[PDB]
Amino acid sequence: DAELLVTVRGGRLRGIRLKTPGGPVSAFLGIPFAEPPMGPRRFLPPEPKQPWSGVVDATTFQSVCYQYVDTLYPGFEGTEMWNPNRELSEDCLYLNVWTPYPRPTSPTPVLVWIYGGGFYSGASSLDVYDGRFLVQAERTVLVSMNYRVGAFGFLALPGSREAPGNVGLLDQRLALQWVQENVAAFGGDPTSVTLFGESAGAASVGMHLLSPPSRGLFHRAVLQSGAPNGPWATVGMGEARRRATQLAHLVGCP
Amino acid sequence: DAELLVTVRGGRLRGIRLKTPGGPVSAFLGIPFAEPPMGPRRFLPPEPKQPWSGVVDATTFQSVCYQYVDTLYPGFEGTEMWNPNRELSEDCLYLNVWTPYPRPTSPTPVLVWIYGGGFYSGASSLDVYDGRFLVQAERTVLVSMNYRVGAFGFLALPGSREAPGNVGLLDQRLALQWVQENVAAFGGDPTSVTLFGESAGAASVGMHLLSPPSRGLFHRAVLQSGAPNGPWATVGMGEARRRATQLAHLVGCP
Amino acid sequence: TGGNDTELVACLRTRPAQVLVNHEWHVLPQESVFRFSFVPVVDGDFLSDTPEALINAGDFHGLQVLVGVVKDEGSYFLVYGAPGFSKDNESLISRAEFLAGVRVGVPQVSDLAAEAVVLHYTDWLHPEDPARLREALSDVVGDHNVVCPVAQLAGRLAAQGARVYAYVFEHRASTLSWPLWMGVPHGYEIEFIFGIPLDPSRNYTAEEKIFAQRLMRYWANFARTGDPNEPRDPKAPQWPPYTAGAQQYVSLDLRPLEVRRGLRAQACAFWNRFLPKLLSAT
Amino acid sequence: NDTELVACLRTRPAQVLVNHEWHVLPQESVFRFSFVPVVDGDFLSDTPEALINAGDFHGLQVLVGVVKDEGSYFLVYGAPGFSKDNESLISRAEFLAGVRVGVPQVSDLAAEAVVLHYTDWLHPEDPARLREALSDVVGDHNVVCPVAQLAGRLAAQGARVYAYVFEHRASTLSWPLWMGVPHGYEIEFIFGIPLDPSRNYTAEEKIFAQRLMRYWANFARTGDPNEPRDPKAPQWPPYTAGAQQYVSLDLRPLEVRRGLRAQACAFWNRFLPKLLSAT
Ligand SMILES: *[C@@H]1O[C@H](CO[C@@H]2O[C@@H](C)[C@@H](O)[C@@H](O)[C@@H]2O)[C@@H](O[C@@H]2O[C@H](CO)[C@@H](O[C@@H]3O[C@H](CO)[C@@H](O)[C@H](O)[C@@H]3O)[C@H](O)[C@H]2NC(C)=O)[C@H](O)[C@H]1NC(C)=O
Ligand SMILES: CC(=O)N[C@@H]1[C@@H](O)[C@H](O[C@@H]2O[C@H](CO)[C@H](O)[C@H](O[C@]3(C(=O)O)C[C@H](O)[C@@H](NC(C)=O)[C@H]([C@H](O)[C@H](O)CO)O3)[C@H]2O)[C@@H](CO)O[C@H]1O
Ligand SMILES: *[C@@H]1O[C@H](CO[C@@H]2O[C@@H](C)[C@@H](O)[C@@H](O)[C@@H]2O)[C@@H](O[C@@H]2O[C@H](CO)[C@@H](O)[C@H](O)[C@H]2NC(C)=O)[C@H](O)[C@H]1NC(C)=O
Ligand SMILES: OC[C@H]1O[C@@H](OCCCCc2cn(CCCCc3ccc(O)c(/C=N\O)n3)nn2)[C@H](O)[C@@H](O)[C@@H]1O
Ligand SMILES: OC[C@H]1O[C@@H](OCCCCc2cn(CCCCc3ccc(O)c(/C=N\O)n3)nn2)[C@H](O)[C@@H](O)[C@@H]1O
Ligand SMILES: [Cl-]
Ligand SMILES: [Cl-]
Ligand SMILES: [Cl-]
Ligand SMILES: [Cl-]
Ligand SMILES: [Cl-]
Ligand SMILES: [Cl-]
Ligand SMILES: [Cl-]
Ligand SMILES: [Cl-]
Ligand SMILES: [Cl-]
Ligand SMILES: [Cl-]
Ligand SMILES: [Cl-]
Ligand SMILES: [Cl-]
Ligand SMILES: [Cl-]
Ligand SMILES: [Cl-]
Ligand SMILES: [Cl-]
Ligand SMILES: [Cl-]
Ligand SMILES: [Cl-]
Ligand SMILES: [Cl-]
Ligand SMILES: [Cl-]
Ligand SMILES: [Cl-]
Ligand SMILES: [Cl-]
Ligand SMILES: [Cl-]
Ligand SMILES: [Cl-]
Ligand SMILES: [Cl-]
Ligand SMILES: [Cl-]
Ligand SMILES: [Cl-]
Ligand SMILES: [Mg+2]
Ligand SMILES: [Mg+2]
Ligand SMILES: [Mg+2]
Ligand SMILES: [Mg+2]
Ligand SMILES: [Mg+2]
Repeated sequence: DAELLVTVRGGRLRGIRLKTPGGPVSAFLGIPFAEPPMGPRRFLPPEPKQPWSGVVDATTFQSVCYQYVDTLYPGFEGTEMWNPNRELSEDCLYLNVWTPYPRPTSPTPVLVWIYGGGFYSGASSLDVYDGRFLVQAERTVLVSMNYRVGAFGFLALPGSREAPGNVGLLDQRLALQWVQENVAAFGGDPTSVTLFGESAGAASVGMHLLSPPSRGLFHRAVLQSGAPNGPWATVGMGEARRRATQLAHLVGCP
Repeated sequence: DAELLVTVRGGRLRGIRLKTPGGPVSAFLGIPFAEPPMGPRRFLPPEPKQPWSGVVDATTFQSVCYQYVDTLYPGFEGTEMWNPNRELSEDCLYLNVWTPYPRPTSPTPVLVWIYGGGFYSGASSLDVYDGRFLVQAERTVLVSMNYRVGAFGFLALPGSREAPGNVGLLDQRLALQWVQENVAAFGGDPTSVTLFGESAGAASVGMHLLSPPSRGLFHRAVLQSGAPNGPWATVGMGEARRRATQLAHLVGCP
Repeated sequence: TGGNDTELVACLRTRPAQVLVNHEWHVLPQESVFRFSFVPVVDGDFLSDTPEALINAGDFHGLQVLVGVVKDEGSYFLVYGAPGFSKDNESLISRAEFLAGVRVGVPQVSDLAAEAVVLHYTDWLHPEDPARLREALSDVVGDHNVVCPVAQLAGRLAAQGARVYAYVFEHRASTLSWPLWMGVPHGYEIEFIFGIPLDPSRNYTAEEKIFAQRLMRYWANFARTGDPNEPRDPKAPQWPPYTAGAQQYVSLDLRPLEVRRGLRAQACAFWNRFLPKLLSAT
Repeated sequence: NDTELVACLRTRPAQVLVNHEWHVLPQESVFRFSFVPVVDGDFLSDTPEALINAGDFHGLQVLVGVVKDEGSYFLVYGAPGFSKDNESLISRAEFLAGVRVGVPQVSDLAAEAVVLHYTDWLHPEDPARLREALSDVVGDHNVVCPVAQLAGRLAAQGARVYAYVFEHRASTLSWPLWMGVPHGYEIEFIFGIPLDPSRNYTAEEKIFAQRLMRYWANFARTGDPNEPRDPKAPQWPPYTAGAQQYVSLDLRPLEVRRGLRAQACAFWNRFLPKLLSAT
């Protein structure tokens, strides 16, 4: 009750009670960590969310980043479970925190989940990513974030300041920076954050592993069915410029 | 007993009765099928043996064609069972016939053995190649011949009337011609000849399948652990000159 | 002020977001499965060099890593572009469909290079058995894209100071909606690691809830201590660390832990060691 | 100059030619011999591989086979760290060197491909595996796969072809145990040598040789090794290029097996010459 009101560095939050068969869990869903990457900020690195007045409504997942929605087998569970379950919006840089209900009196290790999706799709809100059972079972704090996908996350004209590539990865790093500064308000221990992610989420984990500015934001890493060195997970500079120029041609841009 | 004097187109022969647990066969060992390939005839194709007066002692094996003698493991059985067991000579174009003791009253099929040893060694008089048991237990006619090995049968300067090459194969072919003309004198059927051989002998049989002038001289083929198409049984005309002209240089010629 | 690159992006920013999505797949260099248009770029900024180069030359003492794959990585992707494949039949492809499937699964690769794939992956006693070829293509795609990349990374972290644990996830969810021939497809361990079977509405079996409670414990433990095992339970089946020599991993399924050696060692020598050498010398 | 040359060789005594014979080999090697049949256009119209698939083979009966361990004999004549007098437990370093001498006259990349397929990447350092592996390299490259190529091409153009693998180690064999059934050690049995009372063969080997002598002369008689009508024993099926059937010549009865080292000869007969002619 008073366990559902929490103040992080940029303002107050109101979370929700999630029930499980083992007992309840405190959840804070849809916390802004970046200013909306919109208009002139499309394709640019994310900027930290500035502070806000009042209490943010953190009781349900915020929007899904704009992505292609798969239509091979319409209405079929094996494909729909990976499709967006919120509205699409470029305004999507929000993260979620699950924490054991009796907020741990001692600092708990924290797991941070990076969803996969080929770098073109995915959302932290999918039912298959619900952190409530992992928290209630192992009494650990769990965080997940959205990050721009497709052209919005990874279109690149290498060398230019206006579309520099990899901003989806930079969304992820910003959320890791948010955990470092704020997870301690939910009972988490910033000195024990474990990254984990599946498929392109796993390749993402690999890259924070190999990027010195990310490597102070986590202590250990879990890679499920993916690696940064796979044939699909990176592209050359010349090839990225070649695909960005073709997208602009197909869309009418001289 | 009287079945040990037999007459081929070249003249008369005298053979030996040989012993088997099952009972005797009668053999003719060291029949001259070529004029000795030596002096000016070294490297030249074989000529057919001029006919002879008197009776040829065909009772022991004749000389072994000149060859390298294995010194790797001295006295070792597995090594020595392949080494020559008769004096080396270039005078070595002799063949042998085994035939069941009461000579077959009807024409019986003929097995022709071609020994192996990588075209640099081998002789028809090795103990492993002894025909008495196959001819006694199965009442076929067995023929085996000696053919020139090493430089003596395969140095080639392609294009010259002086070392046309393959003369060791021409030796085998001359022997097969011999059995076409004479195996009837021993109870054999010239229309039912089966070649068999091992290692380079299998390679040789294979080459007789592929050289039209040999196809009229047999009807079936068994190839044991060898084939003409392997990587070691053939060389190109350019490699043959390269290897021929190097021996000559390694030996003081020009 | 205009230059030309700034021109390009300024225009792209005027398009509605939907307009950009509806042309995304159209920029791929050729037909392909398990390829996506806009992925991380090796630009020298975020990634100082290619991920491969960074791995080979990096020092990883002080790091614990937990990695793994599912039994059938490739099967899911085949139905999105490989000839003859569908969720709705047996996908018993022909040989010519198989050879064509290899050019789609391994795009951007020479004729000689795809011969070498056909060499490794066909059963030259049964070159045309359709079931055998379905599994072969499933292995080509899943090996090339997931397993051998993972196994390459894992051997190198381990050999260069990391402390690595590896699994193969090989349980097929009792609730799985994909067809049987796909086996345990890409992404279908996630349910269990988040303990979804614990959700009363999803109709998982009782033994399956135990399995998820088990798996959450391995994952929590690793988070907690960099070691999935339990410290005070020595007599429980130990998960040994993957090393480049012994290449040990465990099988995660309903049976107690089982140790195996070699993450498709024979295949991954082709993909990680020989194939690169072949593309260079031709 | 050509006739000038041979005349000088004909004046050299025969033994000196034999002395220098192995020196003319191009690149140090194993299972390679200096003076072999030349493709001259006379005796051999074209390379054997060409003659083999545009040939006159319909109506021809052929019997072809290999021994179980074709390669072992040759490793003691060039391969590093081999001998009949130890276990030949080579290092990876020695294994690599032996590939370049087992498969000589082949590009650096081609040799990488051999190492790729015959190494066991769980146990790349294990000496016993490396030993038998290098045995298989030399055995497949030189004997098994050339035989397997010949069989199926003849079969495909209408030869009746029978194929065996001989896998019985003579109890007399003087070569060490790790050589298995070496090159050339089916011969003694095909020739009935076990029947010689001077020799020390088993009673049970005596029946074996009589069964082999029966197969070989059944073939010479009739083009079919099979005991005519005899249904007490398994039939020896002819080798076709599809089913690829052969028998095991063993102290046990005929086992009919399919596929004559198929995955290996795919490499040796098809992929390797592509790699060679593209680098
Ligand atoms: C398994 O199914 C696949 C996929 O086909 C899809 O699912 C099946 C259950 C059927 O209901 C299909 O109608 C459905 O699309 C089969 O492969 C598919 O075969 C069809 C032919 O029936 C192909 O369509 C053709 O496309 C060409 C142009 O390429 C047209 O000219 C034709 O007139 C026709 O429309 C289709 O492209 C193909 N799909 C793929 C991905 O290759 C597959 O044959 C089947 N397997 C077995 C063993 O039957
Ligand atoms: C048996 C009989 O009644 N008379 C033979 C007579 O047939 C035979 O002549 C040879 O017959 C064979 C048939 O198998 C070939 O047609 C021979 O031609 C060739 C060959 O290919 O074998 C031609 C080839 O160019 C020659 N090679 C050279 C010159 O380098 C060889 C060569 O001369 C060899 O000596 C053949 O072994 O011959 C054809 O000459 C002769 C033996 O040659 O003997 C009679 O008794
Ligand atoms: C197996 O034996 C070979 C052959 O060497 C000979 O036979 C041995 C029984 C022993 O008596 C050696 O001294 C003989 O020279 C070994 O190959 C040689 O080994 C020696 C020293 O071990 C070395 O100096 C030579 O260079 C080797 N020859 C080469 C490399 O061509 C081989 O090492 C033995 N293997 C094992 C595992 O003992
Ligand atoms: O105009 C519509 C266009 O649509 C194109 O579609 C191309 C193929 C269909 C899309 C597609 C999906 N997939 C895998 C699907 C998700 C599986 C996945 C992928 C990566 C991951 O990391 C994870 C991890 N967790 O989920 N999962 N691959 N391709 C066509 O070309 C054409 O119809 C047309 O151009
Ligand atoms: O893992 C991720 C990485 O985070 C680094 O840390 C930087 C953290 C920055 C903020 C920060 C917070 N804190 C207090 C920690 C709690 C102390 C604690 C622990 C256990 C307890 O029981 C109690 C009991 N009662 O209070 N308290 N310190 N700094 C790492 O250095 C790097 O190794 C790693 O990669
Ligand atoms: Cl306020
Ligand atoms: Cl459906
Ligand atoms: Cl507590
Ligand atoms: Cl679900
Ligand atoms: Cl940064
Ligand atoms: Cl890479
Ligand atoms: Cl000895
Ligand atoms: Cl009779
Ligand atoms: Cl040439
Ligand atoms: Cl040349
Ligand atoms: Cl630690
Ligand atoms: Cl088949
Ligand atoms: Cl079958
Ligand atoms: Cl350690
Ligand atoms: Cl195992
Ligand atoms: Cl494998
Ligand atoms: Cl002399
Ligand atoms: Cl030898
Ligand atoms: Cl080279
Ligand atoms: Cl080892
Ligand atoms: Cl072992
Ligand atoms: Cl009988
Ligand atoms: Cl079998
Ligand atoms: Cl095989
Ligand atoms: Cl075999
Ligand atoms: Cl292979
Ligand atoms: Mg050839
Ligand atoms: Mg040449
Ligand atoms: Mg291969
Ligand atoms: Mg089949
Ligand atoms: Mg190595």
